[PDB]
Amino acid sequence: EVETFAFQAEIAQLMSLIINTFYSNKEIFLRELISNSSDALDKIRYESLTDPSKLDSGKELHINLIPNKQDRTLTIVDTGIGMTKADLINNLGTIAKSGTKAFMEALQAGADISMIGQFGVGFYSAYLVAEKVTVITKHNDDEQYAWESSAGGSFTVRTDTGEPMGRGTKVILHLKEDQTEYLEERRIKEIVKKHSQFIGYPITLFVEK
Ligand SMILES: O=C(c1ccc(O)cc1)N1CCOCC1
Ligand SMILES: [Mg+2]
Repeated sequence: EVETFAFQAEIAQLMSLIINTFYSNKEIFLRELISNSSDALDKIRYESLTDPSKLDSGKELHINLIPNKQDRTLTIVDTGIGMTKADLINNLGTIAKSGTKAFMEALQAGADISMIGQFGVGFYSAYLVAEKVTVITKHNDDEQYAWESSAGGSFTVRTDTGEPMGRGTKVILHLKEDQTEYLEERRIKEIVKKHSQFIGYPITLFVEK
């Protein structure tokens, strides 16, 4: 049971702009994804302060970065609050329509693609490096879903029967052939140190055999 959905026109436009604009500073995608993860983790931590049972789906609050050169994927896993199916369909928890309007106006006026996170649509910077993005997520109030999109104006949602996550969000970046630098340990470490120094959760970079 796979459901296919059209992006809102303004979100298809943002994705196209991201894909088609010449812009060399692509490494900011990782900062934006880690930032989203940090915000998701903040959310569950806040809930947990008045209801400890909120962490029954897992107490550890962290971010893992998992490169796989065989599959040409980079995976960003967090144990944050996760997303319900509704929030996944509603632009992965963002106010993407108004965010994209503001970002576009900022760009027309001299901002650049690196400032995307100030407009609350940083998720979509994944498409600077990924030909396809898969998002697996689990929220305490819903089941585990997989969202997926190779852009082109549509995404799919299905119940995920894969490995259960407990709680949180996993973003799997199926990288463009020319973007495999972001599987290399030294490159990922450099990006993290440069851009994510003040993220208040452990970020563990996995190594490959
Ligand atoms: O799970 C996520 C999430 C995590 C990481 C991403 O890259 C995108 C969404 N979110 C739900 C809580 O509100 C923030 C978004
Ligand atoms: Mg913020």
